[PDB]
Amino acid sequence: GPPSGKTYMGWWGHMGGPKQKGITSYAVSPYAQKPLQGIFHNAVFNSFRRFKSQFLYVLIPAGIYWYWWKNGNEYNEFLYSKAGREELERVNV
Amino acid sequence: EVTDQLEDLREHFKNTEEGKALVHHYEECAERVKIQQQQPGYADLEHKEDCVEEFFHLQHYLDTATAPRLFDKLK
Amino acid sequence: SFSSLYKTFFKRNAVFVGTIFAGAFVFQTVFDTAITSWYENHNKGKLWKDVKARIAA
Amino acid sequence: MTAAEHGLHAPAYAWSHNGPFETFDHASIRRGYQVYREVCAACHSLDRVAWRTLVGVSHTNEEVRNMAEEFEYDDEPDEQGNPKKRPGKLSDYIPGPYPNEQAARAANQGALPPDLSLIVKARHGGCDYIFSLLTGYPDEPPAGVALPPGSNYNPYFPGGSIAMARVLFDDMVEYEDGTPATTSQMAKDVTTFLNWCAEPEHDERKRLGLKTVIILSSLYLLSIWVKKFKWAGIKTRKFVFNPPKPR
Amino acid sequence: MAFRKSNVYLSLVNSYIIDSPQPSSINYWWNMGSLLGLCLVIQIVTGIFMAMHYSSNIELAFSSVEHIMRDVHNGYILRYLHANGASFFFMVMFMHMAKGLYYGSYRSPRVTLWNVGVIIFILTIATAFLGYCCVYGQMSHWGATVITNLFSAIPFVGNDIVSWLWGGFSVSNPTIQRFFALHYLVPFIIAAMVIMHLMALHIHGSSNPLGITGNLDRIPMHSYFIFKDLVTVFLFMLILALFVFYSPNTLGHPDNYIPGNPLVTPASIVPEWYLLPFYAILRSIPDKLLGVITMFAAILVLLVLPFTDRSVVRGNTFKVLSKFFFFIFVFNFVLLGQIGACHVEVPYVLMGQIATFIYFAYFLIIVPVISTIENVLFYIGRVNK
Ligand SMILES: CCCCCCCCCCCCCCCC(=O)OC[C@H](COP(=O)(O)OCCN)OC(=O)CCCCCCCCCCCCCCC
Ligand code: HEC
Ligand code: HEM
Ligand code: HEM
Ligand SMILES: COc1c(O)c(C)c(C/C=C(/C)CC/C=C(\C)CC/C=C(\C)CC/C=C(\C)CC/C=C(\C)CCC=C(C)C)c(O)c1OC
Repeated sequence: GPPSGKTYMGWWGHMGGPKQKGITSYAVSPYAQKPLQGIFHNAVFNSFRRFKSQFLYVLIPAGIYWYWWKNGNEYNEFLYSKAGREELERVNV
Repeated sequence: EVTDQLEDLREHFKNTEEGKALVHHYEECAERVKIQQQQPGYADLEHKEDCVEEFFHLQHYLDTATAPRLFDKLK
Repeated sequence: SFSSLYKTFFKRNAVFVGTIFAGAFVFQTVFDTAITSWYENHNKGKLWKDVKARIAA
Repeated sequence: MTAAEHGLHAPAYAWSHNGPFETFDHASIRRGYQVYREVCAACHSLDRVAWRTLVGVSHTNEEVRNMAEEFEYDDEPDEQGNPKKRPGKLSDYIPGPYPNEQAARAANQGALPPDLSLIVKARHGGCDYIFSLLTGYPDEPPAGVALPPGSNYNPYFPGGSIAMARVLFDDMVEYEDGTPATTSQMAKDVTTFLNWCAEPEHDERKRLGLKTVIILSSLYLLSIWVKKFKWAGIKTRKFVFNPPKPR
Repeated sequence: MAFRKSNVYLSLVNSYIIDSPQPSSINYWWNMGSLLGLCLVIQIVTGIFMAMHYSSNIELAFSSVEHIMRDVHNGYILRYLHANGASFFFMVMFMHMAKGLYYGSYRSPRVTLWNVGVIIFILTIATAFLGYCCVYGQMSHWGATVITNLFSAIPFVGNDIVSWLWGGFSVSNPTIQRFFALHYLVPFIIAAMVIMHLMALHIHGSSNPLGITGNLDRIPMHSYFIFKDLVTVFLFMLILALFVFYSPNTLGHPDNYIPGNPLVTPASIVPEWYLLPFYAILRSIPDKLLGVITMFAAILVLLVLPFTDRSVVRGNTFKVLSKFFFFIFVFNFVLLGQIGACHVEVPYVLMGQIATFIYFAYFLIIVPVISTIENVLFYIGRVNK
């Protein structure tokens, strides 16, 4: 088979990153550990940290688009009622 | 002997304080129409007022009161 | 002992796989029977069998 | 649009088949068929329901045999090719009151009564809409409305005017089990029967959903433990940096 | 070498799902791709077994679906699995496309991978539309009428294209048998374009939530992400089983249980829920030709993204303003669907016209302007000049 072009990923042994020198890693066998260590602690304290950092980027846009929706629903209901017949003719016509 | 359970239940909640308010408001609409249908010009005036909205407000109230209780009187 | 338990069921994959299959056969029949029994008992008096015998009195 | 042309929203009743562990009340199904045959069947059809599907649900095998044998069905032509007729059998379908649509509109002031095999599933509201429509005919139309001739008033019908008149009146059917047949009792029974016509798999579907959810929930919990066990070495892993000497 | 690396067929399996080097930092949002593969298998298998009992004649199409529910053993399970499975197909795909929009997966090295995904999105929309028409209810017949009538706005040749598509003068028997044959074929084109999707991903690999290179720390696919994909696979079937056995008609329309009638308009006509956002964009332009063109633009503007992003960092993880305006676009999309299921009333007409403007202004105005501002803030916030 012919060769291919130049990519930004290789395989095992020639992955294509910088030369590494001075870093050491340690690990323990999974058969000698407790898989469920700290689940109760993380479910409350870690969960509170994650929520507190991102909840402002989601709720503010959501509340803006929900207030817009409710204000448009009430206006339409008032327009097609008996008390809104003076406005329905002056807008839709 | 046994009559319509829904009819007997609807006549009960129509006599409560909240019910008598919605009943009294519907009758005020009927009189405004019962006298406006006997004038020269009502045969053709394009916009003819009705009392559907007042009927809807009262009918909705009896439905919330009677729906949770009706099926316990049946079989 | 825990050594004898490993040596009988967990050392050879053939015994491990055969045990899983034989445990799935037993679970299959028992799980079905216990589910209909609870389901029928929760709806006593509403089944055709219940009403058929009542009108047969 | 206005609330008049929308139609009044039906309330919520406490049906006995509501709930993840609940089935149909088969005594109301049996009673509901009697209401259909004596009141509904004069103008509505059930052509998607076969005679055999009633056996073991609300009637015995012998009862359904005698019910179907009261109608005449077309047979194969004889040796000379002339047409023939035969009594019904368990493999047939429930016949309707009219031969074609022109006949139906002629007997109903030009309006067509719909088929009632999927009517519960084809309306927004389900059982709550059928019950409210059958018991929601006021003795008087609200002051102001002008009904076209030959039409009745019902607040639950979109638009207000409906071509079907009130058909349920107290003590018009004599139940065999002694239940007092009132307007509300008959409207409740015929709605349960029509719901079984639309969803004849309701009882066995809910029993299969119990087994499926129980088994699938266990597997989801077991796979969380297995994933955390296989990832234990990577989750607890340490790195130390000691800068190399210049060379 | 090992037999899994030397064999001609096993080496393609080993290189893709066993020894593939994956970054160690990818979270559960990187699990939607494997879920979309399971959705496609579910739809093909249930469709084939249902097609053994189906008739495409316009006089028998509706009754053949009712025959499957009642007479075929476990036939209602197949039908509710196929109908609800298609709804879950678009749920995952919407989240799959928003993951790559948040993490900048469309940027320079992987533009070809992004472009193939847009083609898969177009084909899947067509496949779902064609299968909805095959039921032949009141919403499928009248939905097909409005959709196919928009091609008549093309100049000169517009009216002839509609007749060729219909096979006649309106939506009739030639149309319904036409659509079932195409509904059988297009899913196989999707399966062939999914293989091209994986080929373009293998050249540079996946990205990571941090947005930087992952060549310094990799773990093999097998036994690390095989079991992490199994976690969301079991959760996926649990939620699907809830909708199939306990609420099978919550995501549908009740008017599709009324057999198709060309003589009675079914009041409001709307498509399925996942096509509603694009239905509202079409209705916002008071012109048939211009309004139709804008509807396919909404899918083609996704190709402009790799060139209007002027940021030197890939992703929104460390960007303050880009994170805020990303969720404005997301909830703008949800509001567009709500307008699509509404009537043509006084407030809702202007609401959908402004929300249409925000949809297009996000790619062409908001992203270029915001990304240049953040580049300066990163610079002047640490340089001592
Ligand atoms: C309705 C029918 C469905 C559609 C038809 C299906 C078939 C059409 C082919 C798909 C369209 C091309 C993808 C867009 C590419 C793009 O836009 O990206 C742009 C890339 C850029 O390439 P670059 O990054 O290397 O250089 C950067 C320099 N610009 O140009 C291409 O890749 C050209 C590829 C064309 C190859 C022709 C297709 C031959 C397919 C044979 C392979 C069979 C695979 C095995 C079977 C699965
Ligand atoms: C005996 C109980 C009975 C039930 C239950 C019943 N019918 Fe009807 N029905 C009609 C007609 C005509 C319509 C169509 C109304 C319309 O389109 O305005 C209709 C409509 C309906 C509808 C449709 C409601 C809707 O929202 O479209 C239902 C459900 C229904 N009938 C059920 C003639 C009848 C007649 C003949 C007088 C009788 C008897 C009759 N119907 C008896 C019954
Ligand atoms: C049936 C349809 C599809 C299938 C089966 C599929 C499959 C996959 C898989 C398995 C992955 C790798 C795993 C992952 O990232 O979660 C992936 C990645 C990706 N897909 Fe898809 N995909 C589909 C549709 C799409 C669509 C519609 C788009 C965009 C419009 C898209 C764009 C991408 C991108 C950009 C990536 C790489 C993201 C990254 O790794 O950071 N795909 N796809
Ligand atoms: C990605 C693949 C597919 C998707 C997204 C899809 C989508 C759909 C949808 C949305 C419906 C409407 C069903 C309803 O609303 O009740 C439908 C119906 C149908 N589809 Fe598919 N489909 C796919 C593949 C297939 C295949 C491969 C076949 C046949 C080989 C098939 C056969 C059918 C049939 C027979 C119906 C009849 C209506 C029904 O049974 O509900 N589908 N499809
Ligand atoms: C976790 O790793 C994975 C991964 O494992 C997979 C699979 C995928 C998915 C990748 C794909 C390319 C999808 C694969 C699927 C397809 C391309 C399409 C699937 C095709 C089919 C299901 C067709 C098969 C159909 C049949 C067998 C017909 C059934 C009918 C029968 C048997 C008739 C009965 C027979 C007789 C004689 C009566 C991933 O994306 C992925 O993440 C990287």
